[PDB]
Amino acid sequence: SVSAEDKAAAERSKMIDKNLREDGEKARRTLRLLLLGADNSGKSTIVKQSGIFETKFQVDKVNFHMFDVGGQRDERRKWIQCFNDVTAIIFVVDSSDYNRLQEALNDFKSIWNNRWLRTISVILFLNKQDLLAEKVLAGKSKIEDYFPEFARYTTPEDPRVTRAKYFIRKEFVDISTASGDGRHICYPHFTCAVDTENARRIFNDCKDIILQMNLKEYNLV
Amino acid sequence: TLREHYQYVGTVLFLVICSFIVLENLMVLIAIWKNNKFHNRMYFFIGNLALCDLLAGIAYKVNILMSGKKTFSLSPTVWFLREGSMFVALGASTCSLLAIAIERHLTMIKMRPYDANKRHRVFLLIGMCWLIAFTLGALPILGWNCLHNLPDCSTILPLYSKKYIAFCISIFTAILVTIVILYARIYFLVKSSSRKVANHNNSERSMALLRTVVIVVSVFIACWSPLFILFLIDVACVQACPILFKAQWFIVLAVLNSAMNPVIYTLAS
Amino acid sequence: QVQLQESGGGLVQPGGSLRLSCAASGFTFSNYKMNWVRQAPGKGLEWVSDISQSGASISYTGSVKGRFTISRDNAKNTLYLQMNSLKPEDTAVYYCARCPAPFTRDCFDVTSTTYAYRGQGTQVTVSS
Amino acid sequence: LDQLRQEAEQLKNQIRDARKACADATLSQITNNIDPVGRIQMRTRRTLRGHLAKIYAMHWGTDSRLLVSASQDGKLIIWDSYTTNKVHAIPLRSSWVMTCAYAPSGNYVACGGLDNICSIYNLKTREGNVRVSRELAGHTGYLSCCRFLDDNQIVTSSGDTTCALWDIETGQQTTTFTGHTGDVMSLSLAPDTRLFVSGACDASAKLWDVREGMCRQTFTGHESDINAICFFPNGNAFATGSDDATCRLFDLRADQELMTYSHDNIICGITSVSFSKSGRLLLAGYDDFNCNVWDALKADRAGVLAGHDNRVSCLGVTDDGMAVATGSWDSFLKIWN
Amino acid sequence: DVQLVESGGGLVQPGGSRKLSCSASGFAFSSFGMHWVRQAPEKGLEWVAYISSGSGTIYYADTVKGRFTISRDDPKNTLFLQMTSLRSEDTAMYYCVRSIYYYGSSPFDFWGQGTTLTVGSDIVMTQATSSVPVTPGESVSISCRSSKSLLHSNGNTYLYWFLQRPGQSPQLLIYRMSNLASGVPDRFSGSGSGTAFTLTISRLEAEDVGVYYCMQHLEYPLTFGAGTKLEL
Amino acid sequence: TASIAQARKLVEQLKMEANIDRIKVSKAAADLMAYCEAHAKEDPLLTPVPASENPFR
Ligand SMILES: CCCCCCCCCCC/C=C\[C@H](O)[C@H](N)COP(=O)(O)O
Repeated sequence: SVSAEDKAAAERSKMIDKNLREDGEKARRTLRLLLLGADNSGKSTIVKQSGIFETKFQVDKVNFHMFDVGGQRDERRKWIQCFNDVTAIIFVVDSSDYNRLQEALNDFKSIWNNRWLRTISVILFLNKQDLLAEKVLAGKSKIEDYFPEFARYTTPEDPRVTRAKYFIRKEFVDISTASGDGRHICYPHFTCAVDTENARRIFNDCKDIILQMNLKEYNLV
Repeated sequence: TLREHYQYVGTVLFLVICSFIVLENLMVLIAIWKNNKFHNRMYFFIGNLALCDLLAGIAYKVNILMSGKKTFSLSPTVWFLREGSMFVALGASTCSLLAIAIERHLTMIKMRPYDANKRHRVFLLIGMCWLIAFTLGALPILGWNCLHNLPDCSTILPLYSKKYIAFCISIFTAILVTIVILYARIYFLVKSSSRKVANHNNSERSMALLRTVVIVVSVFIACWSPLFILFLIDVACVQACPILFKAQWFIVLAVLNSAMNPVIYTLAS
Repeated sequence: QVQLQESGGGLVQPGGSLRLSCAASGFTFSNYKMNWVRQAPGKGLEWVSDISQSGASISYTGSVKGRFTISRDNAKNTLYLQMNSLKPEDTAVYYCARCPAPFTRDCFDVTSTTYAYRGQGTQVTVSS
Repeated sequence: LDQLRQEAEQLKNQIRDARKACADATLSQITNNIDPVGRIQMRTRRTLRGHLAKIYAMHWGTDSRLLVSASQDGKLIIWDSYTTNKVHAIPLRSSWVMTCAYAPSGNYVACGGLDNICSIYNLKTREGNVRVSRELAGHTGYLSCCRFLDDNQIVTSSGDTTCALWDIETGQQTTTFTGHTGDVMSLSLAPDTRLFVSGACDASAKLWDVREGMCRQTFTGHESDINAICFFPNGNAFATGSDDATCRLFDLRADQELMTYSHDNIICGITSVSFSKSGRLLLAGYDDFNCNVWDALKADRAGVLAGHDNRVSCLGVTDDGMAVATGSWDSFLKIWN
Repeated sequence: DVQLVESGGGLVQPGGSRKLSCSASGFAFSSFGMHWVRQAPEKGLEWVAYISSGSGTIYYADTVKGRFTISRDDPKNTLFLQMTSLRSEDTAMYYCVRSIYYYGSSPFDFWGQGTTLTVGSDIVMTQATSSVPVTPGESVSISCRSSKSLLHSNGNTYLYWFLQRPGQSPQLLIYRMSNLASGVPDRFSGSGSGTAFTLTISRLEAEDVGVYYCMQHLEYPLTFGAGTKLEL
Repeated sequence: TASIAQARKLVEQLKMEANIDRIKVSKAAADLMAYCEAHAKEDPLLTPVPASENPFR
């Protein structure tokens, strides 16, 4: 048999398990999203209203929690393995600064082909869209100087603005669609600087990702 | 009463298919060795379906073997045990299918990952799927004897009350329409969800693959309809109806569904 | 013992070809991707070339496409980069870099302020 | 400035020549008459579940029963290896953790985290509930491994290029050691408790001295990162795992390399390494789901553990030598024997 | 500062009823499964009730079952004992005792002050009740003998020692064997075989005079000892 | 300026390290083999103990 103290210990263990499970049941209501972006590109303005900055918001009775990592070192091939179970990796770039833009694509490629974080679908954003029109209308600088493939590109507001926007979008789309197949995708979403509908877009994209995950997991498709 | 009831109404291959179904369901029934517990929500329903299929195979095996010249020497009470038990058996086969269907539709509608346990309702559903079949098969053992009058009893199975066939076909029609409706709106929901998000690969996989796997509705209905249309035509037809007598073959096809229902739900993994 | 050396730099007139050679030691050279990066005066590190393991899947950056040739030789472990035409803006130090982990296509930290597997670098000057 | 580098290269060449001259014969060839051990088969004696997240660190303690495990769920759990019962489930201030440690006195527990703050929790208290005792801060980098010297000292390693020795009561950094020119991903304390080795992402393992405060010896190799190190029961050798398939055994008295373990069909990486009580098992985890067991004296792999479904984070051999605990990125933690 | 304050005293006519309360303040009340202890005048301790954490299990004494009831309330941090159909023999003083059960823990830690009330198959736990003369500066030993061997298969032996001063509530000295509760000096020791036990006191002081009680915990109906007195 | 100091520190560390005495590899190998053989009769994993002394099961 088992002595009285052992039985009391087993009862305490059962109570601890019950309380732990009940507490962990609330870990599914909140959806976790990581944020990544460039220093010049806006990172705390897309969603209105060492360290780890955290943002909490609520859309249609769904609670979103967003993590932004800052104060660490440049080398980020070791502490990014923790963010393996996040729902999405919001990616914010700048579409009005050509000189640094070639760097941003690299930050999109290394994330896409990484052995971990493979089954996480990013949600692309393109800030400073209003400055792009101003820079295109002015003829002081042209995107052909840095990108030699733009001179022959044709279309698949003014038409020049549309062509530049679609070229910038396709540059990331090609990298997104070349490597990964059937596990994750991208979403350009062509945001603006002072747009107030970003939360709805994030909610819809998270719904689509969750639906795709359920369909794949239940084996329906 | 047996003599007048039979008067009024007027081999290797089947054993092979029964052996096929029983071994096929036994080979996958356990699944204990493989660690399928993270996805156990679907797997325990599958196990339930496998148990129902195994019971159906055993019931058919005893029913076909005992029937024949041996039927007359058998006491009337034991005879019901062959007409009743298999009615439970196949009763646990079709209905449990819907237990799967309504399981999928509920998951694909609310915004939450599959990791949510939802433990209380699933056991209720898996218990009711057995209970409804058990009570449906236990209805005719007491009453509905048809022994009072020679009419109202059919040749599809002797001395059986024809009126019970109406309730059986009503239940089957309800199950069929429910599963057809539940497996139809998942496709519409997937189409509508991809509209706003604008998936560039929606037509490649989200549109072509889904319709391929919603063919289980067709593969189920095209093979379960003949038995019930035969039941309806036997109720409709009256002493000498040539198509009424030849009914031993089509019911075979019914149990043949037991050979195909599990694989289409398991081979995709 | 992961030291990487470079050679072939110096000063050259604007419009002349020039070759740079990176030599590796201490590891199996036929398992890792390789990259060439550059640092201009008063500028950050800019990734400028790439080469995969076998020799195929050669990538490039837009500003030097069609004028730089990158090759790898495995018999004697060597990485070659040849420049045909030069402009005054191409006055920078060049670093030879290796991907962190073998048997992968990530190259996650090729460019960084401080790094372990990266050569000392050589400087090329055009038009003073 | 070139003269300084020329002098450094000359010193490096002199050190290499001295090491080559000191080398006589590799251990992998002298031990040819030793009969190898037979196939080693181990079954999962116990399984502990109910964590709902990925296990990151685990520690046994001076006793062979209790066991502390940490995870990303935000709960640090103390188990019992003989009856699979829980003792404490301590919550955490920060969800992200990377390490845990159990004090030799059996009274304190240490956590880590992606933040810079190392938390020290009390266990024995008058009220009966575990409450945070200390929070050592000011490190500027994520921690990787915490180890206890005694009840009043602790040694920590972080993401930046430093290893610190703290003081619980005062709270300040008593000593700091700088080097490795990169991340530091491992720690282990010698049984003498006077010296300890540290492994970096620079492909370097250094032998730090606690009493003085300066490095004494450095060892290089592995062609890639290092994320697991462990000692030898003698105290004059230690084993190191790497990002590639190789695991190496380094001698301490002579700064050489004794043996390397790797198979031609292994392309994965090593996560944790720990010896046995007699020092002839060198159990090692792997990036893939398995976990191999090597014969330390002769590099002939012997036996395999079934392993979990995701990965093997931490692997620990008890101080009594009769149990092996393996965590995983799925919540289940397995005790083999 | 652990505080346990109890109330509900007075006098009861036979056949009446009453309710006693024990209020706790200082620790976490939701994790401690508390007991009750009853001491008749000039008699040894008795075990009268029990309540566990979460109200999972409730035990009683065979001489009391069917007349009492015990209930704890965490939100108010209060333990209630309602007593109905009293008898002339249930006049005694009541102690409110806490206990926490896990590996390496220690039950029967803090004892309440105590409220007065005036109106088969167990283990013997017998010991010599004769007074043992003492003199400061010498070592003494107190014996305890059981009927059933207390060495369980787990290797533990469940036998506790309690000290009571002439005018203070009892406190726990040695839990199990060779284990000393925190706060007591190192002079006290305990040793013995499976069936015989002995508590040894070395370098005796002036404040150690009192009564010593043996206790067992194997079978859940607990029986305290007669108590050995140290005087002079 | 900082690079010069870093190089000075590296040179000093190398000079200090170069003076450490060493012993033959064969002696270290023999010592490791002798230690591993001496305590080879007390490892529970190397020699499977029966179910009598096994605490887990
Ligand atoms: C709502 C779902 C209901 C599903 C029920 C399935 C129907 C099963 C048909 C019962 C077979 C009737 C008679 C036998 O065939 C008998 N062995 C005489 O055979 P005979 O020797 O005369 O050929």
